[PDB]
Amino acid sequence: DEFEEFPAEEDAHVWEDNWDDDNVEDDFSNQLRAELEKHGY
Amino acid sequence: DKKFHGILDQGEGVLIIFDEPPVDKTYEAALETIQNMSKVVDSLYNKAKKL
Amino acid sequence: DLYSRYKKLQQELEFLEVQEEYIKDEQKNLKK
Amino acid sequence: ATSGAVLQAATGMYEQLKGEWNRKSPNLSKCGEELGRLKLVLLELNFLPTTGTKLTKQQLILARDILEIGAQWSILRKDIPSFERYMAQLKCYYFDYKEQLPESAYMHQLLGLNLLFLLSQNRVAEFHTELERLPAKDIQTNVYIKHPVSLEQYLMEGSYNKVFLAKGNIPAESYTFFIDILLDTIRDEIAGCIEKAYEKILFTEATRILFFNTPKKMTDYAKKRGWVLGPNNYYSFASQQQKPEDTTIPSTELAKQVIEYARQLEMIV
Amino acid sequence: RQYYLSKIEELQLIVNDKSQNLRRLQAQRNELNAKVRL
Amino acid sequence: EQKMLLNLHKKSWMEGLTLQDYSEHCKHNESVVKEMLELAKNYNKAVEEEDDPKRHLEEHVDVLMTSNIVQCLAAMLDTVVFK
Amino acid sequence: ITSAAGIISLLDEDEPQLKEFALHKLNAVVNDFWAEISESVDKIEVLYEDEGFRSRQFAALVASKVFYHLGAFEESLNYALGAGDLFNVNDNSEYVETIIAKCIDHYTKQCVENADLPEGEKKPIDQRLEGIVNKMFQRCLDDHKYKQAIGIALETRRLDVFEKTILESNDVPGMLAYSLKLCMSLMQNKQFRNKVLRVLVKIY
Amino acid sequence: VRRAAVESLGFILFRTPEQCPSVVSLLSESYNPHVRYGAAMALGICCAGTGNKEAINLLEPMTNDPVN
Amino acid sequence: AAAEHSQRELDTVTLEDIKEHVKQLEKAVSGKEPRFVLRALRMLPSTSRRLNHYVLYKAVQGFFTSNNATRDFLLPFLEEPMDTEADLQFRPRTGKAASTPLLPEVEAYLQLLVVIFMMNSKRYKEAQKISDDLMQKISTQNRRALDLVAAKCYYYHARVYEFLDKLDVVRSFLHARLRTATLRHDADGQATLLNLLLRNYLHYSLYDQAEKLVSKSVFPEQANNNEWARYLYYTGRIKAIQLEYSEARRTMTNALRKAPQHTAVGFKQTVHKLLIVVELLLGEIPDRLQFRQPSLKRSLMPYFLLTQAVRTGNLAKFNQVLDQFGEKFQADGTYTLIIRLRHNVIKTGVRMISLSYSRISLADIAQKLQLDSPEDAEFIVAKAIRDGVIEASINHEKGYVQSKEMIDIYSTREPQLAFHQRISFCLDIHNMSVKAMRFPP
Amino acid sequence: YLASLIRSVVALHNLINNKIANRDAEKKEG
Repeated sequence: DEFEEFPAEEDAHVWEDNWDDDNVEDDFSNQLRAELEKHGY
Repeated sequence: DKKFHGILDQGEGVLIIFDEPPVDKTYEAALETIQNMSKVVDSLYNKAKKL
Repeated sequence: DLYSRYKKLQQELEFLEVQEEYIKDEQKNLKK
Repeated sequence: ATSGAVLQAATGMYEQLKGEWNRKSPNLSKCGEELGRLKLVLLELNFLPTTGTKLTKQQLILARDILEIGAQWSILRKDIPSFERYMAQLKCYYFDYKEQLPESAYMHQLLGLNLLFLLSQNRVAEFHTELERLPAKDIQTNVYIKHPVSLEQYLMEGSYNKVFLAKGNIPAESYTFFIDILLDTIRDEIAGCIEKAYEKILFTEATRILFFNTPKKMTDYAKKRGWVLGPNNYYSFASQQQKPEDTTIPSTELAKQVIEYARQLEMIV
Repeated sequence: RQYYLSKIEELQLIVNDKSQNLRRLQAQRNELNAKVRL
Repeated sequence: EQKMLLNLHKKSWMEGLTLQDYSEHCKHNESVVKEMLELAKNYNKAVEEEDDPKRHLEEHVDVLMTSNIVQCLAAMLDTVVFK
Repeated sequence: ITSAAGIISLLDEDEPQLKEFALHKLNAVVNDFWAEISESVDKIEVLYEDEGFRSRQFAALVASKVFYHLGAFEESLNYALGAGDLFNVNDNSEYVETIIAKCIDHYTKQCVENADLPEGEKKPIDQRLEGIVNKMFQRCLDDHKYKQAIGIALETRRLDVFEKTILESNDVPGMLAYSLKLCMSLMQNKQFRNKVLRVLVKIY
Repeated sequence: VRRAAVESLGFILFRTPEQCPSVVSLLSESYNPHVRYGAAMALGICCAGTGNKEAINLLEPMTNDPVN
Repeated sequence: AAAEHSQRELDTVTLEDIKEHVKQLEKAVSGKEPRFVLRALRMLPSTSRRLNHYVLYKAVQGFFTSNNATRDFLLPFLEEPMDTEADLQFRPRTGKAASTPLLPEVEAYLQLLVVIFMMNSKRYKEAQKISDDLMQKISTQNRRALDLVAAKCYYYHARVYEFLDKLDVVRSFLHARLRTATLRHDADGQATLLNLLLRNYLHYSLYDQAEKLVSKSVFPEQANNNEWARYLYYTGRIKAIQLEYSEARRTMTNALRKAPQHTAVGFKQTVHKLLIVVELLLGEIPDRLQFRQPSLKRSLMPYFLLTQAVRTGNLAKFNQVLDQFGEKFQADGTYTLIIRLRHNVIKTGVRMISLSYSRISLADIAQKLQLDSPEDAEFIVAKAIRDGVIEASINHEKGYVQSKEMIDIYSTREPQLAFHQRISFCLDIHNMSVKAMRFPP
Repeated sequence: YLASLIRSVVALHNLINNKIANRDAEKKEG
């Protein structure tokens, strides 16, 4: 019972990727270094 | 480490204590039965292929 | 003909309803 | 012959109505009477395809423009029913005969008014349906359609201030009337948000909230809506939300549900 | 004339479903009676 | 004499509105649900290996449903009646 | 295209000719746009409610068609019967067939009720209902074989049209015996049996 | 009284013998034998002498009933 | 050539298949059950392929053959094989079987084969005449089983007018046929006709008309899961356009759940697109897996970019994806909804703030949502609270937004209501399963 | 709810078995 009325119109990774993976940000080491030097002084 | 039951309230400074309600065995067995008839429904999906 | 068919159908429907009611009653009695 | 004579007579009454309307003071009563008689002669002429004969294109044009002038006349009397009936009547001429008749700017105006009409009546769903009706290009290209779209978009993100400041971006007074009605509607919407969201409201900051330049314009709502004033001039809405149904067990309804369970379990069927 | 056709049609469908239900009820009763007799 | 012999085993009116021990009802539910779990395991094994768990499961379901429904309805009647 | 139903607003006017034209157009276009006129409801009904309106019958017909499209035949029958002449006498459309079927069902139920209590207590029947019923009778009589009008009549008592059917051309009197068979096979009312038998013996 | 109530089926349905085996198709298999006897008598009464071969079919195994 | 011989072999196995289908139709006619008809039309799509000109020629020369006008109508519309050596006389009807007129089921099925084959040959005008003749023949027939078959051809009829790009010369006819089915109390025909009419309405953008009808008409529950899915998708589109976003999301989720597993790639893609758009309108980030499915990866990739842009809060990215792929949305019929989301993005941020924090002040909300002024933040949060997206209240006295404290739901009546719905569904399922039981005589 | 689900699944299994049985009988008749 196919629905032919509606026409049926690289990154080949197997693991499930969560939305946060797409979010861009600096490395955690950089963030930790920045926070450490901010709170150090 | 699942030692003496209680939660610390750092906001005011307290460690509450309670009696750790058991687990309600009925609900756990209900979940197990739900899984079991999920398996039974998959088995019936294996059947019913004979129209 | 057509009226005969209509009356046949009415009578058969009523008879089937009577049989179904009796079956429900007898199922209850059999359960008891 | 007779149909041609009726068409020529209709052209004459349209000419008289146009002479009355294009004047800076388009007298409401005479224009309305002429428009009604034009409605009659249009019923005589046609209002549906029906016959397969090629209807005169000029006849469709003059019918459309008569309906446009009637729609523009309706707002002068501030009569909503006349505006909506003219709108719905000329919708057929706009859509059915699009492939044959041109599109003067006027319709866009009326179209925008129609959309803004719904903003005046808080009929936002009808506004979005009608927006879907229009072609995608005219949504953002034409100003007459752009203004109601932008106003609704500002209303949809809580940008009531943006609406208030964009009030002055209207190209006609036919807009201005529905813009005023939209001001009342948006004030009512803000009042409803205040009811649902907060629990205590101060008059002084509500003055900036509701865009009222006079405290008596808020005494209007203080008697229309009848908001209860607190001990320290604090309107209280804690009587709106409340915490009911958490103290009394329905029991009876649950008893009926359990009865239905027993029935469905014990039916022979 | 369409009166009779429509009426006998609706009556035929309802009597058909009623006969099917009666057959299944007959079978259910037969199973119950077999259990009772056993 | 038929009715006044019936008066022998007839339950009193206070028995209809009485409630089974709640601490006992929970234990009964736990026990029967665990039996139903074992029965569901057996039923899955039997149905999968086909191409009497069913009757036992149906009996346990009848017991559970009648007990819980009766207790719930008695609770509602008692809550409405005595206030 | 006719993709809009703004003609309903013409009913909101006050002049009569506007309402007449709107009702005629709606009746012409009921079969397609019943979704919109389903919200008009009262605006049409008051047109029939007012006695002084010139074309209340057209409004009644339009409302009956709209209700039939909605499916609430219990009011479609009332609004169709309220309208006269052009309401159903055309006997051409499927809507007309449905309306005549339902109204004659109402008629036969009412006839059964009247036969139950014929001591003056019998409820009255609208003369329009009787008119459409016997118009259907005459149409199925002069149309084809008369073995259907006889059955409808004996369903709705109506011994007059029974006698008319048997006393008309009736092809051959053999169908009369067929009727006798019905009178002894597919009816359980002894009170009706007496009248049917008396009619039969008179015809004999 | 159950026997008489079932036997009344023949008196109620002799005019239409076709319907009689349909209802009594299963009255003939009750748990109590009195209802079975009533079913048999109703079957005998309703259809008078018709070679139905359906009432005969129903009575074929019943004549082997353990009850006398 | 042996290739033509193998083609003849598959052709005659298709002949056996259609013979089995017409046998099932006749068994349904003589068995007082319409389920055999449903099974025949279930096997119908499978045999809609594997056919050619000679298959249908041998079909129409095996059945019919009563010298009726049907032969004069369907034979000229298709080609004929030559004097083949394998002149195997395929005659399912022998003598009296061929003498009696064909049942409406079998003639309707074979005429349906003609119209679908003609469509597969992509000459729509030729199939138009055969469809019109088919539905002239079946219009007068009042057979209950035929309605099932009628239902199917109904759909096919609308289908062919999709390739004729008219969709309007038949709208009144579909309205009348739907009304006839409604007075016939039919289930399948009414449902499929409602679905086709809704599709026509949305193809011509008459959303108000569709909303009016779905408010008036009632979709039969006892219908095909496929027709149920189509109706749910159309209703979800209606509610999304009508701003009833939550109900639209629920309806489209149900439609996706009732999709034919993996059979309709295009329908699932469209449903996923619309569901993603409406869920974004609600302020909820959709499931990521939707974008990584093998069949829906490229189709939803522009929607992946849209979701990333709105979640990141970068309105510039939103405008950019509008510029490049937004035109595709117009082909997908979602542009207006995408503009609504462009102007409703901030709702997602407000929902995120409500989810994370519990007493966040207005100034902090404005800072975290890029809002210029705290008063604008107050307006936005109040509107979001009123519109059923947030569960907070703003203490305007000192300007903090306190969320409604979470109460133990298990101590409330909500679990009882959920269990009541579940129990009612389970009992209804048991009643339906036991109700038929299909014990044959 | 658990008992009702158990009963519904049992009824569905019984209906599947009955449909399989009647189809088996129908196909074995020929």
